[PDB]
Amino acid sequence: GLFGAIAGFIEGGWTGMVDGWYGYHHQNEQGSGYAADLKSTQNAIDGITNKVNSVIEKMNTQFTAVGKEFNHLEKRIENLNKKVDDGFLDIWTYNAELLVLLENERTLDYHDSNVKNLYEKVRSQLKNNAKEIGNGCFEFYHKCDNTCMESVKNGTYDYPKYSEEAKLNREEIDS
Amino acid sequence: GLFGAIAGFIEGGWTGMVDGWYGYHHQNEQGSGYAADLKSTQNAIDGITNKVNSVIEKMNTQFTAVGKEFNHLEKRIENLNKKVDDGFLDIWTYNAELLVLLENERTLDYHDSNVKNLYEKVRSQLKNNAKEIGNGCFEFYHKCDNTCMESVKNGTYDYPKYSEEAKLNREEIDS
Amino acid sequence: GLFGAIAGFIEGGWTGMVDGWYGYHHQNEQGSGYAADLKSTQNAIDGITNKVNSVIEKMNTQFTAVGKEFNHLEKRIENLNKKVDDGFLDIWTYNAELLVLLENERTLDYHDSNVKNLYEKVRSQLKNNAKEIGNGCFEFYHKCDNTCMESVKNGTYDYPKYSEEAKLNREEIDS
Amino acid sequence: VQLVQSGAEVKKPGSSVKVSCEASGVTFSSYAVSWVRQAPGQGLEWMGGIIPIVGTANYAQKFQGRVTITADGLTSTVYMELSRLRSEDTAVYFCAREATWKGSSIGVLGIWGQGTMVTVSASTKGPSVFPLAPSSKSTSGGTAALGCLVKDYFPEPVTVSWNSGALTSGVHTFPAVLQSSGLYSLSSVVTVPSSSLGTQTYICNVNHKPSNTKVDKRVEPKSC
Amino acid sequence: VQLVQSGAEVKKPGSSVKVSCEASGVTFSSYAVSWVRQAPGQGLEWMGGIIPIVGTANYAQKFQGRVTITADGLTSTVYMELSRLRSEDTAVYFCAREATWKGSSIGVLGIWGQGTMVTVSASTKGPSVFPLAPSSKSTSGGTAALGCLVKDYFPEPVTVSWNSGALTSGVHTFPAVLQSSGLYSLSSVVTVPSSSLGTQTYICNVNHKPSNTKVDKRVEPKSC
Amino acid sequence: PGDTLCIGYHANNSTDTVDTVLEKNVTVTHSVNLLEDKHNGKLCKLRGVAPLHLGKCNIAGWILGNPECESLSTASSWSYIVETPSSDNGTCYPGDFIDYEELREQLSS
Amino acid sequence: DIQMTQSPSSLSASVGDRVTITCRASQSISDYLNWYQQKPGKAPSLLIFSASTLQSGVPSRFSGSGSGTDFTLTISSLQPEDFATYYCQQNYNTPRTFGQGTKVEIKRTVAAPSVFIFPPSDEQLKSGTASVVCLLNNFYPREAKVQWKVDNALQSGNSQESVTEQDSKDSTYSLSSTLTLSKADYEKHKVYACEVTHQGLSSPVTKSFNRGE
Amino acid sequence: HDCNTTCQTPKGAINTSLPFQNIHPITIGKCPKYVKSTKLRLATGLRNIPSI
Ligand SMILES: *[C@@H]1O[C@H](CO)[C@@H](O[C@@H]2O[C@H](CO)[C@@H](O[C@@H]3O[C@H](CO)[C@@H](O)[C@H](O)[C@@H]3O)[C@H](O)[C@H]2NC(C)=O)[C@H](O)[C@H]1NC(C)=O
Ligand SMILES: *[C@@H]1O[C@H](CO)[C@@H](O[C@@H]2O[C@H](CO)[C@@H](O[C@@H]3O[C@H](CO)[C@@H](O)[C@H](O)[C@@H]3O)[C@H](O)[C@H]2NC(C)=O)[C@H](O)[C@H]1NC(C)=O
Ligand SMILES: *[C@@H]1O[C@H](CO)[C@@H](O[C@@H]2O[C@H](CO)[C@@H](O[C@@H]3O[C@H](CO)[C@@H](O)[C@H](O)[C@@H]3O)[C@H](O)[C@H]2NC(C)=O)[C@H](O)[C@H]1NC(C)=O
Ligand SMILES: *[C@@H]1O[C@H](CO)[C@@H](O[C@@H]2O[C@H](CO)[C@@H](O)[C@H](O)[C@H]2NC(C)=O)[C@H](O)[C@H]1NC(C)=O
Ligand SMILES: *[C@@H]1O[C@H](CO)[C@@H](O[C@@H]2O[C@H](CO)[C@@H](O)[C@H](O)[C@H]2NC(C)=O)[C@H](O)[C@H]1NC(C)=O
Ligand SMILES: *[C@@H]1O[C@H](CO)[C@@H](O[C@@H]2O[C@H](CO)[C@@H](O)[C@H](O)[C@H]2NC(C)=O)[C@H](O)[C@H]1NC(C)=O
Repeated sequence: GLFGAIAGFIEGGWTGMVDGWYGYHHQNEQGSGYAADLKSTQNAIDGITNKVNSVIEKMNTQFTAVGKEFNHLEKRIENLNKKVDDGFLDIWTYNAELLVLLENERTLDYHDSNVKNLYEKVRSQLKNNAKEIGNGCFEFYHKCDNTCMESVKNGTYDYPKYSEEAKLNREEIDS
Repeated sequence: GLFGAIAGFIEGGWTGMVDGWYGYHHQNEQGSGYAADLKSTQNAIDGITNKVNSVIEKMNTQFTAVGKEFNHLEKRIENLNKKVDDGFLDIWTYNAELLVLLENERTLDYHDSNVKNLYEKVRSQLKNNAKEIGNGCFEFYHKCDNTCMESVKNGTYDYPKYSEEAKLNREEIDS
Repeated sequence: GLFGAIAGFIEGGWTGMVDGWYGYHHQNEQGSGYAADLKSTQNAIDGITNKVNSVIEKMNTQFTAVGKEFNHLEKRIENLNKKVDDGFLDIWTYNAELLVLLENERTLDYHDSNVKNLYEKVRSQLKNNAKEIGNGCFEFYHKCDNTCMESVKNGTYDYPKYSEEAKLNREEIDS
Repeated sequence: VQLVQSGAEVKKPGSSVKVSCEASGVTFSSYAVSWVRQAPGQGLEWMGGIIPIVGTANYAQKFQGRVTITADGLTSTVYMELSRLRSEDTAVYFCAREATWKGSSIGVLGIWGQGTMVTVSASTKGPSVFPLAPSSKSTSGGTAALGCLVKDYFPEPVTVSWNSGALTSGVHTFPAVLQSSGLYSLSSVVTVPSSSLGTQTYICNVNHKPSNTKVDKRVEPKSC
Repeated sequence: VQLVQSGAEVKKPGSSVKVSCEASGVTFSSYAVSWVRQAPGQGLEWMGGIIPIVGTANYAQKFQGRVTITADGLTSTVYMELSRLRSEDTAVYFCAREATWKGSSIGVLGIWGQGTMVTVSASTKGPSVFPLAPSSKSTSGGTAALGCLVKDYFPEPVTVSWNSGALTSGVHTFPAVLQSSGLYSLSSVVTVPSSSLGTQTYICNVNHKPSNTKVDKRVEPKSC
Repeated sequence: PGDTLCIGYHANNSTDTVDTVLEKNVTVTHSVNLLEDKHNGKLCKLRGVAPLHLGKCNIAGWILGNPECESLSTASSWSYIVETPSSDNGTCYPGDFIDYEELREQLSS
Repeated sequence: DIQMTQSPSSLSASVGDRVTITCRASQSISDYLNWYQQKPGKAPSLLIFSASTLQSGVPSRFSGSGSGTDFTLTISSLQPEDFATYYCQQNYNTPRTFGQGTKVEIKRTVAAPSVFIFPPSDEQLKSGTASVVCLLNNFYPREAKVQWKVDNALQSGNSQESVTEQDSKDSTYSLSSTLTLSKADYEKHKVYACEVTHQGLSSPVTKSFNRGE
Repeated sequence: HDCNTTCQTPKGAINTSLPFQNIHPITIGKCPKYVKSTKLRLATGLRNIPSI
């Protein structure tokens, strides 16, 4: 969408990832599996709850005014009452429909941004030590055990630690 | 703008590109010319039509209420009628102006996002086989015929197919 | 946030940068210091002024209508007057609160976008001649004097001019 | 939503025709609308379309400079105007909103109108209905076939009924043909039991509105 | 905002209990709400929570299949229902909105309810209050200690007062214990001056509401 | 080949659809409805107190004491007044009720 | 699952001195930790979230620190209002888990326990059981050792203890130990003794009584 | 009938669990806003794209 990740360069979702909104799938010698990214999921849940709260909290239930009754010599004020009732109804009906449409578009873009930001954080870390193979996936030029995988999911990944390894494998296929 | 492509790193538009909103200009041995990108243009046209529909479809024409007449002993209800008419007018006038301003900003950003996403798709494909020369243009390190050009405009471009070629020309100027 | 730069890959702000909203900090043989980016700051100030104007300019002060008085045989029109007053108040109160919340979110995203766009402009220029060391900072592989620094802050930086230098230092640590 | 088109029209060659296409309960819409014509017995043919958000109209090359597809501002009504009609322009014309359940869909015609028959003709020639006598050579398996021959008529349509609509079983109305002379001719035939040639008399009620020719021809079983 | 919970309840084992938790001046809210119980004298224990924006409820494994945390649409009231109660379920139950001054905060309980005491019991055994005579061996430093012994009662609580609430200085009510036989017992002791054993008479007012046992035992200074 | 780390998002068995400004009938993993569209089809008692049903009488007949409104004599408390559209009894003796509408609004409180 | 272990389980401190309570998690949880305070009979209240951020409405003397596995709630100066069990909780995953709790208590001068022994009542001996009560009254610190000796023989697995909270004015503890046996076993022995060991006692102090008296 | 509710409308009784209702403009009691809309659904999750 607006950020090109969801239904973009990451074509589809992960039905097998049930414990979070965004995150990772890994595969190495120890094992594989989907794992939710806590930080992005936790913040996004707070944001959407705030967004829903900011729409409904001020929509407190109220006491509807009495339906007025008018006689045959009160058509003018009867029509004025009808104009008042119709005027308010049109505004709330039009605004509520339009507001939800606009909000829903931002909600999807918000999820799109969070995926893209999550992808960029990993890409900014690995650099030459991994190959971007599309669909939001990275192929390492070095062995990355379970401990190494969490460092990427942490913002801690040590590029020089695996640089000497990854450099040799990279230039091996480069030659 | 919000995504940095239109009036950003792609400074200006293409007057000679008349058949679409976004797309490409190519140049090789076979020939040159502008060509519209169907997928991005087609989706964007649907989105803007939906956006315009979501604003005007619920703005159905209505029957305006009768302009009331009051006598000299009806000033209070005359003023109430005036308050009702002025109250509705201010809300619709203020909202319609503000809504269009906000919508127009998103429309331009939407076009900006689509250009940036289109540029990223090409950049994600070519990788080392082409040189980013700014203004949204790519210079290939290999010969790219008409058939090759459409593969880039398709999401199919074969990096290994031209990798051996492009690698030699790249390191030739690199040395 | 929505663009991942502010409170994202650029963790914090610069209290020592008092003359602008966005910009750079440099360090070389001649000296160091923070310097504001005029173009981005100047445009953003215009945008926010336009945004604030587009909200308040149409909110001109008006003459409030007379508070009506009704007798004991005028409860129906008294309630209608109360319905009119309460109806307008709820709409303006709900809309103004909601509009400011939505506008404030876009204002922060707007600042986030401008930082990200500013960072991309520098990154698009330097290419292999500098190393991306995170937190929005670049480490050059060549000496960049005061004159060189302004070229980066201008869109003029000459990659081939320092390429031969930067190439040797890059491959020196690469080997 | 329902698209409702203007009624059928008759026009002489060289004139101009305008067809309307309105939507229901919309007032204002920006959906793109395409027009498609269908010549009798042929397939669909795309004439053009209008995209209100860009304010332009695209047309097929074979109609360029001759057809205009217009819309009144942002109203849902879309008008198709064809100029310099010919006999080959006689067809059923459809309007279609380019929307689906996914919203606007610029290239697919989700909802169609009822069609608008436009017939171009400058001559109304009355038909001649000629009997097809049920001879014994036309009797086989206990049943005898008989019919009528409609000849020398331009333009369509002609409606043939049997026994003033009473006989509907076995009535076969063959579609019209275009002869080398430029007119139309069809044959309506029915199959009847052999033991009815004397008791029940068979007629063919043939109508041709453009020429105002109503004829009723009796078949002659009798003998040779 | 203030969370207000339903009142204390008594239930027999094997039944089901439902607790409400409402917010003030909200009507509609989407804040996530967690429930935490506290057994007498123990720490906090997280039972579960509901996240309205995703429409699901997460629970601790030890309560899964036995507790349901529900909310009526988008209203702020959140209900916690526990089934098949046991004596180990007797605790104080808290509801907490997961919000701070920063807005919704999914993992931290910013605002808490007042608590809801739930006691599970199917037997009300009346206590026996036995005197603790202030002997001379229980006299030291010019003061003599004396008290009463509460024995054979289930369930809590029992309230002990001295001199019908007149004596409050030196009154020490030791917390109840759980004996091997499965009942409760505590001792209430007071320290009094030695030159008051004859003038002022000391009683212990002991209450046990579940068994409806009200007893007043006098201490016996007298002699040996 | 080499070890792989991917980035992706959630999917489930949700058929919930929402409309946006650029697209319609978008399927989303989670959503919240805001619109109530269901009623029980019965006139209930608001806040415990039962409504005052006037039967075959309008407010005039009830407040005046038309003999067809006989059952309406134990009136002590009500949440709201129910009038049927076909209530035709009211003022059996022909005449005009003065400020009838203001009386109805007065009785609404 | 993540387990949170607080330390110490209880501590004593004066008014105004710095108080340092720690909290450790099984695995790394970044700064997804909160702190709470719970006065007796009162619902707990939030003090710190995100392991540093301070909830609105609580004073600045409370401070949070730590990132990773070990965390520290630091009270720069101790005040009488800040007397309650303090709990730490993680919000890194589900289920959320608390610590066992850390109680903070007023520090006072050492006080010797006043030991009172009580023979079982005559109304008690008419039912078939026997309870002998040893009272430790107004002593500090809480740590104490009570041993029951019958005919100069140590008693095991027949007594229970009950401690009273630190009294609000004298700031001392009260302990009661009850020796429960049957009447049949009560009449086969003569000497009943309660041995009390405390910091304020140079030697264990024993109060004894005979069955007939 | 013998039913309780907190919002009453001429054609029935409605729940007040949601901020909007489209059943009838006339209500008595603490009631949600009446609108003419047939659907008002706020998205909270992502676009749902299972195995394709
Ligand atoms: C669509 O997917 C949802 C999940 O989001 C399905 O609801 C799930 O239904 C299963 C049983 O069909 C529940 O499994 C149960 O889990 C508990 C522990 O949580 C366990 O003790 C039980 O033995 C059982 O395995 C699951 O909890 C439940 N999840 C939720 C969030 O409600 C739903 O059935 C699916 N709809 C379909 C397939 O039509
Ligand atoms: C209470 O309301 C009932 C109807 O709900 C009243 O019954 C109506 O009584 C009037 C008076 O007689 C009837 O009007 C007469 O009807 C006959 C036959 O149609 C006609 O010949 C006369 O010219 C006159 O119109 C009326 O038909 C009858 N039924 C209705 C209206 O359905 C009843 O009288 C009321 N009781 C009161 C006001 O005390
Ligand atoms: C609609 O709600 C009302 C209000 O709660 C119900 O009336 C209540 O019905 C319950 C159960 O039948 C009873 O409650 C009792 O109230 C007395 C005092 O009135 C109190 O001392 C008791 O402890 C108990 O709470 C009683 O009949 C009545 N109570 C009140 C306060 O109104 C009514 O039954 C409900 N109707 C339906 C159809 O749900
Ligand atoms: C979104 O989808 C719904 C359901 O698929 C569409 O509503 C249907 O519309 C068709 C005609 O277009 C009717 O035949 C169905 O009965 C409708 N079903 C329901 C449940 O309403 C709706 O039109 C779609 N939205 C848009 C903008 O096209
Ligand atoms: C934003 O911060 C303000 C001030 O910190 C919060 O208002 C305070 O709310 C608490 C209770 O939550 C009161 O005890 C304070 O007296 C309030 N102070 C002021 C100045 O209003 C406000 O609640 C916060 N916003 C949200 C959404 O939580
Ligand atoms: C008002 O809400 C109640 C529940 O709060 C609705 O009653 C429930 O409806 C469900 C629908 O799945 C049925 O299983 C039962 O009839 C009820 N269950 C429970 C647990 O109460 C009631 O239908 C609603 N009334 C409306 C919307 O008019």
